[PDB]
Amino acid sequence: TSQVRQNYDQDSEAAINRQINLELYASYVYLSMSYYFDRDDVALKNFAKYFLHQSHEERCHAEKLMKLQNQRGGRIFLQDIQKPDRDDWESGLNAMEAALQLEKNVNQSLLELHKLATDKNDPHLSDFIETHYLNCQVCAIKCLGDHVTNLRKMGAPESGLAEYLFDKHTLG
Amino acid sequence: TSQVRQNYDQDSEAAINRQINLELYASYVYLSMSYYFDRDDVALKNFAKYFLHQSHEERCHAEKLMKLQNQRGGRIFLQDIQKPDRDDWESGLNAMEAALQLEKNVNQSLLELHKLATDKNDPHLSDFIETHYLNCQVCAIKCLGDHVTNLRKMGAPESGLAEYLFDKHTLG
Amino acid sequence: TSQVRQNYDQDSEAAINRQINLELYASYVYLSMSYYFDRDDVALKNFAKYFLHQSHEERCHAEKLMKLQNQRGGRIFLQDIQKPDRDDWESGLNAMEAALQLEKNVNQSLLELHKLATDKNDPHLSDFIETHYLNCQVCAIKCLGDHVTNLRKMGAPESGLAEYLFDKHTLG
Amino acid sequence: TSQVRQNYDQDSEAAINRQINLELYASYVYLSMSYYFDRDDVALKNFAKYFLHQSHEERCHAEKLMKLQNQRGGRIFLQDIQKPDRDDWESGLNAMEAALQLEKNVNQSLLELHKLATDKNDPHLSDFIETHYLNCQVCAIKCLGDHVTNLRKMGAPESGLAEYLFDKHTLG
Amino acid sequence: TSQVRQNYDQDSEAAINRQINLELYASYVYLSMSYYFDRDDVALKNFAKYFLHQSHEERCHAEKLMKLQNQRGGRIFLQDIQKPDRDDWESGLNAMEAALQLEKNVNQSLLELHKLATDKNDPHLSDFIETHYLNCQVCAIKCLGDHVTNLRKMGAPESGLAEYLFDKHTLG
Amino acid sequence: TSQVRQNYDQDSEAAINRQINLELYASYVYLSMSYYFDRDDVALKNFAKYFLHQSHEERCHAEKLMKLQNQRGGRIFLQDIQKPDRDDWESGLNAMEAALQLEKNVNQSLLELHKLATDKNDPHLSDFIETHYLNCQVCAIKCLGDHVTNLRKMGAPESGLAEYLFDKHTLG
Ligand SMILES: [Au+]
Ligand SMILES: [Au+]
Ligand SMILES: [Au+]
Ligand SMILES: [Au+]
Ligand SMILES: [Au+]
Ligand SMILES: [Au+]
Ligand SMILES: [Au+]
Ligand SMILES: [Au+]
Ligand SMILES: [Au+]
Ligand SMILES: [Au+]
Ligand SMILES: [Au+]
Ligand SMILES: [Au+]
Ligand SMILES: [Au+]
Ligand SMILES: [Au+]
Ligand SMILES: [Au+]
Ligand SMILES: [Au+]
Ligand SMILES: [Au+]
Ligand SMILES: [Au+]
Ligand SMILES: [Au+]
Ligand SMILES: [Ca+2]
Ligand SMILES: [Ca+2]
Ligand SMILES: [Ca+2]
Ligand SMILES: [Ca+2]
Ligand SMILES: [Ca+2]
Ligand SMILES: [Ca+2]
Ligand SMILES: [Ca+2]
Ligand SMILES: [Ca+2]
Repeated sequence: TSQVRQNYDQDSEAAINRQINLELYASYVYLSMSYYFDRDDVALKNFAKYFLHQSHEERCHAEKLMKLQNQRGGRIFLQDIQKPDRDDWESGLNAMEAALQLEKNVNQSLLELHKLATDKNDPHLSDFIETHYLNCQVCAIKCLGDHVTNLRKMGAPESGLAEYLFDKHTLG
Repeated sequence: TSQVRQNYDQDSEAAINRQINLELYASYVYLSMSYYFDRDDVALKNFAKYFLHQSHEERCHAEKLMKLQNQRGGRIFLQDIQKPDRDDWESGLNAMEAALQLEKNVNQSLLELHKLATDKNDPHLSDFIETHYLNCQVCAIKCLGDHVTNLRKMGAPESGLAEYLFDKHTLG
Repeated sequence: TSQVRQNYDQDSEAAINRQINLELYASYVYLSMSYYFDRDDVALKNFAKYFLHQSHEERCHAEKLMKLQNQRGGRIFLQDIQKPDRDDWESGLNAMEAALQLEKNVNQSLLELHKLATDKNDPHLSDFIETHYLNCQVCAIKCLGDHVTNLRKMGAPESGLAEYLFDKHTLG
Repeated sequence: TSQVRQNYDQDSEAAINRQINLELYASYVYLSMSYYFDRDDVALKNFAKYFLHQSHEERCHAEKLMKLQNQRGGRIFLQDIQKPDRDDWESGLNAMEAALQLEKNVNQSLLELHKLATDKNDPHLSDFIETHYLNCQVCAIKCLGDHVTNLRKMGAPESGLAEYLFDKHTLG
Repeated sequence: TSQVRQNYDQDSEAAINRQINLELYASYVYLSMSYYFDRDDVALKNFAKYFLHQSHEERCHAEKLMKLQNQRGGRIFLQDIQKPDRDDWESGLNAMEAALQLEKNVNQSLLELHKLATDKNDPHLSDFIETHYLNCQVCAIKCLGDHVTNLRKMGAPESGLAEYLFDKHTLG
Repeated sequence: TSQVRQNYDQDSEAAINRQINLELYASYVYLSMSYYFDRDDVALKNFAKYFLHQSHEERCHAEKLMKLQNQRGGRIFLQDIQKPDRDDWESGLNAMEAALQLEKNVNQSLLELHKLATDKNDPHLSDFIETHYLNCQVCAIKCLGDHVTNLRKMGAPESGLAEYLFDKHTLG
């Protein structure tokens, strides 16, 4: 037992480990999407660039969760990082739609983690999530929601013109 | 025989001369395309400007090959520079498609030159190509590939709107 | 078949995919080591910081290989990213020793990739490796070799004083 | 017929095309001379550099004539660009003498073009030549004339000392 | 066996040692030439200065080869450094001619080293030579070639005026 | 006989030649030591760096002696430069001890040269040594003496910790 451990529940420790892997997967997903848009047959450079940043974000979000485990005397147990669902993501709209769902899945998971923190009576972990995850997940979700909304009304994905202009004007 | 000659094969010398002319032709082709887009009935100023730079590039690439012949004690033999295939290049998409093919033809030629350099056991010429040609030909090819990909999905060439917006947003 | 493909062998494409995953694994390994040294019972902040940079490096090295696949008309196929061997890395010396071996394994793999590139007669891929991987792998290996050499002669790992001072004076 | 055409005679259009090719040839000639002086057995770096600029000049002079065709609704028809007369230009004096003659030949041609412009009653083309060609051709000719005059009186071409010092003091 | 050794052939190690000594000898040769031109009966200060830099260059080129041995786990074995052929180098032309030959001898040796690297299948050593030696040896050789060409045509070495002016205008 | 010779004794000339070679040998020795500390199994970067400067110093000290020969109308006769005694220098302490001895040997030689200068009644050569050699040799010797003194009292060479810390704190 860590000399620094205090009010940290075995279950929390395991959940944090669980989340650390979830965040890393969401990083792999975005990285994958990114390089999809880098293909000579796809060629949206700002979509590519956008998702590459989303990738850095989720990865950074995970390392912060690794620091948190260490801070509270827990122990990091890493798991295999599961390849994403698809290799070809079809279109800009179809990836933004996949991203939204992903973000809502990671968000769901974070909310679970919050209830657990509360049930175990753990304020430090509860505010840590509130402050550093839940708030920035609502943002991400509205961002993607908006993009999906613009791309649709623009005639996507049946209109490579829509995706092209979007790429330029909104993701530029 | 040049006082500076060393490990330079007669065949290489001839191939370099062969390539020096190929690179100059690709310069004439681009120059031609450029001024095609400068016509009052075509009027894409950034397509024009783009191809004019491609022209300067291929020309510079050739003079570098002339310096290489001199460096290694070879002897430059210039040949007539053959007018290009067409005078009217139809559209932005249709020129970008012609450019891609040209780039792949010059690339083919450079690869030939590399095998020959290797067969004659000539490391200085082999890395010279690797470093100063082959690498920058892969780039050019993906660039053009991307442009062809964007123009198509944009509704080109049946849509002068596609070409116009492309000219502005991507070639600007 | 990609409009940009030229001289790219099916086998190479598959090997690049193979290497892209190897480089990502070496990133996960380092990330893991890093946060090992961030534990309250380990507490070497510069060892932690060092390995975190090694992690960013290998990851960057992989994304560059993903750009290469796209550049040459290949197709990126991602695989699961395998959790590392250990969770507890014992000591500074013992991780530096594990790192050296890892680096030599990735190096081995890169050399394999070079022979294959050559056999398929692929100069662009051959110099790409020479220039962007093999050279920087020799460096990394001597770096780690040196660290292992200093830590040993310092009385590590039986002497937490050695590791501590090293952390400060050499990794600071 | 171009929407912009006005007072432009079929004959003029053809002559401009004729001149566009003449100017490009004079560019190839100079480029050739340049790299002659870059040979290890010749080695006059400023003669080389001088003629390379003359090359850029004539090329620029031609592209300006291509813009002129487009401006007035004409149509550019490119022809093969004829390799120069010689491969070995003998000496500094002997190239400067060949250059003078070339310049006088291109000048002759421009004067022809001026009479034709006048006969067809075409003031815009007449001043275009006066302003952008004829004036700068008189200059070039006196420049070369002077060089030939200095090199001779210096003991050239029988005196590699003359050519060497000239290269340094006048072309430096 | 070095903890860092990988794909490094015994023969290569020995050749590198062989080259390390060759490069150092070429340094001694130049140093010798330099101070020849510093003699009150010779008195060409820029020839002296020129060869002193050539000396620093070859020496630096050797220490880089010593770093390479260490990098790859080889072992440096130094040999006696053989005094040069002559003490009196006669003239500027006659030293530049001796230098050219030396450069071509060292170049020959480097090429040998490249074939060996290739035969042993050693890409890291092969590009190391390509990048850091072969390329910069072609340059040096054309430089010297040019100097020999200028000095001859200037009336050297029968004309101390030629050597004097050269010293000033070209080596200054 | 040199037009500049005055009061310069045949014996002095020969001794200067003798010293020019001694100084160059001491340069080779240090260079050798330097790269000993660059080995992956040794790995003291500041010891390496230190001795590399000592190498530049002794070399510079020799070229100054070559200028002196020329200044006084003597004639430089170079001899083979003898490889050093050892290839493996064991430790930091053991090299610093070898360096001290070397410095005292070169110092001995310089003192011999001073007596000879005096006996031949040669004030210019006597002060040249006093000013540019003897004074800076006393310094070097106390420097090395001190290093040997610190390394010993630090527990060297039985304590790689001593050498490591020394390398950092004193040679850094
Ligand atoms: Au980012
Ligand atoms: Au909750
Ligand atoms: Au956040
Ligand atoms: Au340009
Ligand atoms: Au090849
Ligand atoms: Au290039
Ligand atoms: Au980093
Ligand atoms: Au290979
Ligand atoms: Au790298
Ligand atoms: Au110019
Ligand atoms: Au006229
Ligand atoms: Au002009
Ligand atoms: Au220098
Ligand atoms: Au070779
Ligand atoms: Au170099
Ligand atoms: Au002069
Ligand atoms: Au130094
Ligand atoms: Au004395
Ligand atoms: Au001194
Ligand atoms: Ca799976
Ligand atoms: Ca034709
Ligand atoms: Ca597993
Ligand atoms: Ca290479
Ligand atoms: Ca012809
Ligand atoms: Ca000898
Ligand atoms: Ca010996
Ligand atoms: Ca005194």
